[PDB]
Amino acid sequence: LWVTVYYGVPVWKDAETTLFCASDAKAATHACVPTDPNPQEMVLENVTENFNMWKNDMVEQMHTDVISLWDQSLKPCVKLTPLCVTLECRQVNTEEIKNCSFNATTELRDKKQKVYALFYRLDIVPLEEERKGNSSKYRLINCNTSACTQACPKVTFDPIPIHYCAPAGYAILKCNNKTFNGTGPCNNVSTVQCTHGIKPVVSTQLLLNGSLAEGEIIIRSENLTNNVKTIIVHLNESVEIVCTRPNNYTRKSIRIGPGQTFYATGDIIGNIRQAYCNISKDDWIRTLQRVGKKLAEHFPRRIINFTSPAGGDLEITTHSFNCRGEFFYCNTSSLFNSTYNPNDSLDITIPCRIKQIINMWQRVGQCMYAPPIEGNITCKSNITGLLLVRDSNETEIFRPGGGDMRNNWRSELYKYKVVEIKPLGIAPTRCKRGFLGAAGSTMGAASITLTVQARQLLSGILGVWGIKQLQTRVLAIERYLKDQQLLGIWGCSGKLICTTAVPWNSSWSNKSHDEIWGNMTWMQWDREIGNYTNTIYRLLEDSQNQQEQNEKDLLAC
Amino acid sequence: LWVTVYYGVPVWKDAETTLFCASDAKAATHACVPTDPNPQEMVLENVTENFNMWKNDMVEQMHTDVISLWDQSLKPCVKLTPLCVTLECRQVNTEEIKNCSFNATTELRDKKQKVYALFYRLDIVPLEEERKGNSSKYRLINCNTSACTQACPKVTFDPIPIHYCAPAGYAILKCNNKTFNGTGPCNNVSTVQCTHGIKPVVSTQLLLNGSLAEGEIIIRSENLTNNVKTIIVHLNESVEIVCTRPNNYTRKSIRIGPGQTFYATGDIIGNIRQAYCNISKDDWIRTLQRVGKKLAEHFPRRIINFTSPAGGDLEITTHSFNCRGEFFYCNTSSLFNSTYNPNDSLDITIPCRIKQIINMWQRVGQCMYAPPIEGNITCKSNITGLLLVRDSNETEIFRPGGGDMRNNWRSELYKYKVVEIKPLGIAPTRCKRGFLGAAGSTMGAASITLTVQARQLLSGILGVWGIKQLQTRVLAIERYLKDQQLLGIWGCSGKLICTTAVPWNSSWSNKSHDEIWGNMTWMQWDREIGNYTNTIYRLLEDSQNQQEQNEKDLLAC
Ligand SMILES: *[C@@H]1O[C@H](CO)[C@@H](O[C@@H]2O[C@H](CO)[C@@H](O[C@@H]3O[C@H](CO[C@H]4O[C@H](CO)[C@@H](O)[C@H](O)[C@@H]4O)[C@@H](O)[C@H](O[C@H]4O[C@H](CO)[C@@H](O)[C@H](O)[C@@H]4O)[C@@H]3O)[C@H](O)[C@H]2NC(C)=O)[C@H](O)[C@H]1NC(C)=O
Ligand SMILES: *[C@@H]1O[C@H](CO)[C@@H](O[C@@H]2O[C@H](CO)[C@@H](O[C@@H]3O[C@H](CO[C@H]4O[C@H](CO)[C@@H](O)[C@H](O)[C@@H]4O)[C@@H](O)[C@H](O[C@H]4O[C@H](CO)[C@@H](O)[C@H](O)[C@@H]4O)[C@@H]3O)[C@H](O)[C@H]2NC(C)=O)[C@H](O)[C@H]1NC(C)=O
Ligand SMILES: *[C@@H]1O[C@H](CO)[C@@H](O[C@@H]2O[C@H](CO)[C@@H](O[C@@H]3O[C@H](CO)[C@@H](O)[C@H](O)[C@@H]3O)[C@H](O)[C@H]2NC(C)=O)[C@H](O)[C@H]1NC(C)=O
Ligand SMILES: *[C@@H]1O[C@H](CO)[C@@H](O[C@@H]2O[C@H](CO)[C@@H](O[C@@H]3O[C@H](CO)[C@@H](O)[C@H](O)[C@@H]3O)[C@H](O)[C@H]2NC(C)=O)[C@H](O)[C@H]1NC(C)=O
Ligand SMILES: *[C@@H]1O[C@H](CO)[C@@H](O[C@@H]2O[C@H](CO)[C@@H](O)[C@H](O)[C@H]2NC(C)=O)[C@H](O)[C@H]1NC(C)=O
Ligand SMILES: *[C@@H]1O[C@H](CO)[C@@H](O[C@@H]2O[C@H](CO)[C@@H](O)[C@H](O)[C@H]2NC(C)=O)[C@H](O)[C@H]1NC(C)=O
Ligand SMILES: *[C@@H]1O[C@H](CO)[C@@H](O[C@@H]2O[C@H](CO)[C@@H](O)[C@H](O)[C@H]2NC(C)=O)[C@H](O)[C@H]1NC(C)=O
Ligand SMILES: *[C@@H]1O[C@H](CO)[C@@H](O[C@@H]2O[C@H](CO)[C@@H](O)[C@H](O)[C@H]2NC(C)=O)[C@H](O)[C@H]1NC(C)=O
Ligand SMILES: *[C@@H]1O[C@H](CO)[C@@H](O[C@@H]2O[C@H](CO)[C@@H](O)[C@H](O)[C@H]2NC(C)=O)[C@H](O)[C@H]1NC(C)=O
Ligand SMILES: *[C@@H]1O[C@H](CO)[C@@H](O[C@@H]2O[C@H](CO)[C@@H](O)[C@H](O)[C@H]2NC(C)=O)[C@H](O)[C@H]1NC(C)=O
Ligand SMILES: *[C@@H]1O[C@H](CO)[C@@H](O[C@@H]2O[C@H](CO)[C@@H](O)[C@H](O)[C@H]2NC(C)=O)[C@H](O)[C@H]1NC(C)=O
Ligand SMILES: *[C@@H]1O[C@H](CO)[C@@H](O[C@@H]2O[C@H](CO)[C@@H](O)[C@H](O)[C@H]2NC(C)=O)[C@H](O)[C@H]1NC(C)=O
Ligand SMILES: *[C@@H]1O[C@H](CO)[C@@H](O[C@@H]2O[C@H](CO)[C@@H](O)[C@H](O)[C@H]2NC(C)=O)[C@H](O)[C@H]1NC(C)=O
Ligand SMILES: *[C@@H]1O[C@H](CO)[C@@H](O[C@@H]2O[C@H](CO)[C@@H](O)[C@H](O)[C@H]2NC(C)=O)[C@H](O)[C@H]1NC(C)=O
Ligand SMILES: *[C@@H]1O[C@H](CO)[C@@H](O[C@@H]2O[C@H](CO)[C@@H](O)[C@H](O)[C@H]2NC(C)=O)[C@H](O)[C@H]1NC(C)=O
Ligand SMILES: *[C@@H]1O[C@H](CO)[C@@H](O)[C@H](O)[C@H]1NC(C)=O
Ligand SMILES: *[C@@H]1O[C@H](CO)[C@@H](O)[C@H](O)[C@H]1NC(C)=O
Ligand SMILES: *[C@@H]1O[C@H](CO)[C@@H](O)[C@H](O)[C@H]1NC(C)=O
Ligand SMILES: *[C@@H]1O[C@H](CO)[C@@H](O)[C@H](O)[C@H]1NC(C)=O
Ligand SMILES: *[C@@H]1O[C@H](CO)[C@@H](O)[C@H](O)[C@H]1NC(C)=O
Ligand SMILES: *[C@@H]1O[C@H](CO)[C@@H](O)[C@H](O)[C@H]1NC(C)=O
Ligand SMILES: *[C@@H]1O[C@H](CO)[C@@H](O)[C@H](O)[C@H]1NC(C)=O
Ligand SMILES: *[C@@H]1O[C@H](CO)[C@@H](O)[C@H](O)[C@H]1NC(C)=O
Ligand SMILES: *[C@@H]1O[C@H](CO)[C@@H](O)[C@H](O)[C@H]1NC(C)=O
Repeated sequence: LWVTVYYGVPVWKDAETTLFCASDAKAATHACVPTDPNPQEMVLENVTENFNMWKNDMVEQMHTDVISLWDQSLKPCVKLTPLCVTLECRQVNTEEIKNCSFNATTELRDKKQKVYALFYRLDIVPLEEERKGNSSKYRLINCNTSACTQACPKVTFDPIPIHYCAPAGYAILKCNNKTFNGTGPCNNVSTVQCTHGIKPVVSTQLLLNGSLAEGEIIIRSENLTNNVKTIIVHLNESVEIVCTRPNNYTRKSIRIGPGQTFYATGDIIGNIRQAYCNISKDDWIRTLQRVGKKLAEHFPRRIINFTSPAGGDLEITTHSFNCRGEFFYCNTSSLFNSTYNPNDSLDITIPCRIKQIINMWQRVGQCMYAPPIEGNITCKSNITGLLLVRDSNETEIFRPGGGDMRNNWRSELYKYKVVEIKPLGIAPTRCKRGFLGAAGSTMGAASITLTVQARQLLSGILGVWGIKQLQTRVLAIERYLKDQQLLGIWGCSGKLICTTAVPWNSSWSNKSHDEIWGNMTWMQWDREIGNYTNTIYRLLEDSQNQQEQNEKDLLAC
Repeated sequence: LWVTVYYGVPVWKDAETTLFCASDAKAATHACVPTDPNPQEMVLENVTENFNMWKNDMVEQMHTDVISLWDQSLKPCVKLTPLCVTLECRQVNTEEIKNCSFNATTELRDKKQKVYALFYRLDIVPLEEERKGNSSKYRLINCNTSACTQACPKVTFDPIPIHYCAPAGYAILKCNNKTFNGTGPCNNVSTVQCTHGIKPVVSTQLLLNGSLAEGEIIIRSENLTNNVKTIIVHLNESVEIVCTRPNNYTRKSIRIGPGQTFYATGDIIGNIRQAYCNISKDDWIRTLQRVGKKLAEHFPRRIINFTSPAGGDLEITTHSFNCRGEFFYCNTSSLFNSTYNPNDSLDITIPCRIKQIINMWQRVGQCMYAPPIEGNITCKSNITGLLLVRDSNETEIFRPGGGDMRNNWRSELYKYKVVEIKPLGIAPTRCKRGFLGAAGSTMGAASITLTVQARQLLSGILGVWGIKQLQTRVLAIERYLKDQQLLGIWGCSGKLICTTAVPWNSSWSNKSHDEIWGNMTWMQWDREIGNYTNTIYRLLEDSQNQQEQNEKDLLAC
């Protein structure tokens, strides 16, 4: 037999690459392309692939892009250096809100003004002074760390969905195997150009506004026997939650410099009220009993205890939640107060704390200040999942947890993998001299299909964001040219099928013509002879396509 | 008949693209290429094209580039934050100049010094104090808005001409139709690689140092019956204007911080004099009577009144003018003080105001401070055009106007349009299987010419400015490769003329062989069969160049 060169071979390799950031065509948006994701999903019949949501670079890539766009939005905003002064505070007489006085900087640098603003106790750090009941002195939290930046008017906290799209030459494989646990084989896969839109919703403990499971509740973890891993629970039903801050604050504007202002909380309209969340009781209870049972399947002969918060540090103990730019730290200890034993009105009130100083993304010194928001601050959302951490007592104790934002994205991106298409390949023949739809079928069947299908590959012919696009285009060109070049030197113009003068080595494969062509798919073949790739290429370029020209044409002198 | 593929077809599409910024080869200059514009203008005989100066992206592109380079020049300069202090001012006893005292910051931050500087009243804002005749207190204008930046020594105010040059694959079409009014057809066009140099001269009301009209005075507007549009008047003769500031100021240098100084006005040498402009009276009068008549042609049976300034706000009421970095706001109400009635020494003195705080480009907060300039501040220039705004009384009342800098560039760029060359095309033949100079002629004539001319297309084979160049090169490569690729798959190597096996459809065109080849130009043809482009390409790539290989070569097994 003889080596035949094929172009358009439906095989791929796992590969990492920068994906395009696509936005909403109807539209932190200037960086992304507002196009149609065109989710022309194709199912690959009879194809099984290995997915691993814990090693998915799309998650890491998203983490970086979410942070980067978020940071750009604060770039032109005011650094509140003038507020890192002694604050004289008194109790508001209109127990978490204090009335503080400052000597602020005026438009003129040689003048100061005495101004006041209201603050939440959580954002204020006492100096070496005690509560006297009338007055005491304070520092703003983080004045010993960073010049915290005020969010600008029109900074958007709208979790506008992001779509990731493959560069030409790459494809995104989606796992449709309902109940797939995030690792191992998926026996139902399909390919897309783009992912569904993912809303970069930021939270801890309770995952909000995501995609619900198609089947039953699925519990996923990198390692279920590792008590240091986060367990992601995907609900198949949403639970209604609505949060509100019913205390009518007024926004004041204080000049703190030559062309800049600070937005201060003040003039509380009459009543003092605690912020809270409204959670349906029957749905919460049903949800945990159902989660309990699924956990029991993973942890049999154990009592399940969804009974404890983290321990007391607000940053990790409460539910980090955003509402229209407002920041809530809600106490969920009343939700996670139950057990499960497999063989044994009507709402829930969650009190919430409000804080204006935000250590976003767990970074230190990258501080944002949230200005007060006037009006009806109420947000209604869907709990779609849980982040649980498993803790001797023949009991599996669980606590809600989080803070690693990657888990909020693994929870959506677990369905996707990125691979690189590798159109060249070889196989023996007896003759001497929608792209991946032909996958899961034998090489023979594909070779017929590819006489047409191979041409679908021809469809592939802001600061750092400008660079990401340039690298993407340059790489696409580079790979294209390398393949064109190899085909050129091998004498394979008319590349879909190219017979050559290189003989087949039984040492590469000793399978018969029909054993190979009718009992293997192209990927199986690629693996079986994969380490002879360089050998074959040398035989084709250094010998046969040189000898076949020199011994025929130079003789024509 | 049969479809024949042609390469080098002289057709084009209107297209937007980033143009190269070219500079003066003899030379805000580091960003542009100091090359030879090589204005090898070619006239296209018998070609009519549609131009629209009001929709010209070159104007918008220039606006951005002028601003961007101007801003880079101030990037390393000192922000005068130390001067936003209370100013104690007294009348200068050497009525617009005040003597002001400051407590300036010394090299050491713990010391202040009492210093003084002179200021123009226009740059000073009173505090809550009255004139007493001896002293009062002030703020510098814009200390409530922005930390105005001092122009550095060696910031250049030299309106160095810019040339725009087309990327390979693009051409710039120039309209040579004298009296063309900016819209509609131009019956005399030519192509260039580069535009003439355009000096980015900034002014309002009177356009200075531009290109004079070849013929008579031309009046252009997006809409002459719209009283909200600016009317651009292009003179065919220049009017001499010279402006001067004869008051001998001395430059003082005040340290205002650790490594930075402020340049202060002071020590007036003896005399106080008002700045002014010198305008020839006979030329001004002749110019307006001539403009009046041309306006009467557009607005017949009306009295024309060139009689009024904007109304009193210095920023829009006066003539914004620059002289060696100095900023003048001259009162032109004495120029625009006349009428016209179609059937009915020796100079003009224009008093001028001088201002050091500049809100360049109508932006707010992007403030520049102009340091005092010592010596003979006199500039002689050419008025080359007017920006007029038309205001019931059977009179057309005109006022000088401006502030939208784009109009200062539309006035030069009205002659140019950018188009993209599209070298591939098809036409029927009877056979089955300087680039645009051949334009305006029939396809037949061009097809002979193109056997040579098509090869001229082969000649096409700093921060953001680095990106503009990279995008330009990458795109040129991308387009090149796409065309090479299509020709490859269609079997059209030797691309200038390529017969194919695809039959001609009478449904695309039912014109005869000679009706098509001898009575149409290539652009006319491209329009007539333009929507069949994808149809033809599919027939060529999916069918004929696949079938023609498989049915001939695979049989050779
Ligand atoms: C899970 O998903 C839900 C649903 O999207 C989120 O809840 C929504 O959150 C958005 C904010 O991100 C809320 O939008 C705000 O609504 C205010 C009320 O709108 C009134 O007027 C509209 C007019 O058509 C009516 O339809 C509506 O019923 C009300 O009558 C607006 O005033 C807000 O405007 C602000 O932003 C715009 C943006 O351009 C500015 O121009 C405005 O000046 C102003 O700043 C804003 O539109 C939305 O109402 C919420 N819906 C619900 C049901 O709560 C959840 O928050 C999300 N979960 C999480 C955790 O985010
Ligand atoms: C319309 O077009 C006219 C013509 O170009 C412009 O008027 C000219 O504007 C430029 C400034 O942009 C003026 O240039 C300045 O001239 C000063 C006088 O030069 C003397 O020495 C030269 C030596 O050969 C003699 O030729 C000349 O007659 C004088 O004897 C210079 O001192 C200035 O130098 C400054 O810039 C250089 C740049 O490197 C620095 O090195 C110097 O230290 C210094 O900073 C400068 O050269 C020019 O004189 C003007 N000509 C006239 C006739 O006015 C108009 O301004 C323009 N219209 C508008 C609106 O801009
Ligand atoms: C989400 O996942 C949960 C968990 O699998 C699904 O719960 C299942 O709900 C059905 C009823 O709709 C339960 O069937 C009935 O349960 C009662 C309980 O006493 C029993 O008496 C009946 O004979 C019958 O079994 C089913 O058991 C229950 N599964 C579990 C494990 O509890 C839920 O339906 C899913 N929701 C969606 C939208 O798919
Ligand atoms: C710039 O455009 C103006 C406007 O078209 C041109 O003005 C024209 O100038 C010529 C003289 O050079 C005028 O011709 C003579 O005018 C006198 C006026 O009383 C008349 O008596 C003569 O019989 C003769 O017509 C011509 O009329 C005038 N046009 C208009 C509309 O007034 C000017 O010449 C142009 N300049 C250049 C450099 O081309
Ligand atoms: C926060 O404190 C300020 C002052 O520390 C309170 O404002 C004053 O209220 C008194 C009441 O008669 C007025 O007479 C003063 O003119 C107010 N202004 C100032 C600057 O003293 C303010 O009401 C307190 N805020 C709340 C919400 O209680
Ligand atoms: C996800 O499901 C896979 C498949 O059942 C689990 O992996 C198997 O774990 C058993 C445990 O002894 C092994 O014997 C199998 O060989 C494993 N198969 C594969 C393909 O890995 C995997 O552990 C599950 N993951 C989670 C988080 O539950
Ligand atoms: C394998 O995955 C494919 C894709 O999700 C499933 O196909 C869907 O089946 C539902 C059933 O009614 C259809 O409504 C969808 O339109 C189908 N999607 C597509 C893209 O065709 C398929 O059923 C899955 N097979 C199994 C066994 O789960
Ligand atoms: C989950 O991880 C834990 C450790 O992080 C694995 O259990 C331990 O693995 C080490 C590896 O050498 C052994 O020495 C320990 O004895 C193991 N612990 C126990 C209790 O046996 C655990 O096997 C991992 N689980 C899965 C499903 O991979
Ligand atoms: C959810 O919100 C509703 C109102 O929006 C709260 O309803 C109030 O509950 C108190 C409790 O005694 C009643 O006295 C009020 O009359 C109720 N309001 C109305 C309009 O009837 C409800 O309590 C909230 N739930 C939670 C969990 O806090
Ligand atoms: C601007 O004011 C300064 C002072 O306010 C004047 O300078 C002073 O002139 C008197 C005249 O005898 C001197 O004795 C002082 O030594 C000068 N310097 C200072 C710092 O007081 C200055 O002349 C005024 N400028 C103009 C142009 O009149
Ligand atoms: C620069 O600082 C000096 C500080 O001594 C200012 O002068 C004092 O201003 C206060 C204002 O009430 C007066 O009571 C003092 O009598 C002044 N002292 C002297 C010696 O004059 C001075 O005015 C500041 N400069 C400016 C321009 O404000
Ligand atoms: C520029 O000249 C063109 C050509 O004469 C003017 O456009 C014509 O306006 C008349 C007005 O009724 C129309 O009937 C013609 O059909 C128009 N022709 C074209 C080609 O547009 C155009 O209005 C003039 N523009 C200005 C600013 O005067
Ligand atoms: C059409 O435009 C061309 C280009 O401007 C004109 O050609 C110019 O004619 C003058 C007349 O003496 C020559 O001096 C120039 O050298 C010619 N330029 C070029 C590039 O050849 C042509 O005359 C115009 N035709 C009309 C009717 O206006
Ligand atoms: C210039 O623009 C004006 C409006 O900006 C045009 O005149 C008006 O066009 C609207 C369009 O529906 C009509 O409803 C008005 O009745 C028109 N006004 C008058 C007085 O008729 C005007 O036609 C435009 N001129 C040109 C030359 O395009
Ligand atoms: C243009 O500049 C010249 C000088 O450069 C000015 O001429 C002076 O005009 C006044 C007016 O009475 C005469 O007294 C002077 O004698 C003139 N100077 C000379 C040297 O003779 C002329 O006025 C300026 N024109 C304008 C419009 O201001
Ligand atoms: C459930 O079965 C397990 C089996 O080991 C047993 O230990 C546990 O006590 C049982 N629970 C009940 C409620 O019977
Ligand atoms: C705050 O009080 C004002 C008083 O008139 C009222 O109009 C406004 O609706 C209140 N806002 C909220 C959020 O209750
Ligand atoms: C806020 O919106 C909810 C939505 O129904 C409404 O019931 C509540 O009264 C609103 N509060 C204010 C202050 O308008
Ligand atoms: C197969 O590989 C062996 C390795 O030494 C080589 O000697 C032999 O000639 C090869 N045969 C073919 C068909 O290339
Ligand atoms: C390529 O090398 C790997 C190394 O483990 C081996 O497992 C695989 O079978 C080799 N393939 C071929 C074609 O020799
Ligand atoms: C010029 O002709 C117009 C025509 O309507 C007329 O109204 C106007 O009064 C005339 N002007 C003179 C000076 O005769
Ligand atoms: C300013 O006065 C000095 C005094 O000698 C003189 O030399 C200089 O030329 C004058 N400058 C101007 C612009 O008049
Ligand atoms: C012309 O187009 C029609 C459209 O249906 C098609 O049926 C016919 O075969 C075409 N003819 C040629 C020459 O391609
Ligand atoms: C292409 O579509 C446009 C749509 O208006 C039509 O006017 C034009 O004639 C069409 N050209 C062809 C070749 O059908």
